[PDB]
Amino acid sequence: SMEQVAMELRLTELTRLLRSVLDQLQDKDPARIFAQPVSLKEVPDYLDHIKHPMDFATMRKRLEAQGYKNLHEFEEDFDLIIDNCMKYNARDTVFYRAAVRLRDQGGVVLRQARREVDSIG
Repeated sequence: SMEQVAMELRLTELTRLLRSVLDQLQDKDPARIFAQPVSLKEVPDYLDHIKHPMDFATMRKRLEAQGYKNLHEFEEDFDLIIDNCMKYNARDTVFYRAAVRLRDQGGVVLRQARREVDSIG
């Protein structure tokens, strides 16, 4: 149907906007602490602690399958990255501190992304 195609074009356009959001968020992690999933070879107990692991590569795979239907879904995944790190790691670690910084810096990017998604429909 033409309606199905128009909906598909909206999803494609959201995907393009989310890709730019994702790149901007990931620049706020220059140490690449959150680039890849936590290794279960190197942290074998990780899943006893963290029930829903997340990282920027896993988000990028979802994104390219047009797997985010809306900004809310994308933000949920970004929040997992931060929230998981702040539970597993103590306050006085480079990991926790990197999460705090990513959160604070990402807020700015997410604030405007929300206005753009609302604005462009």
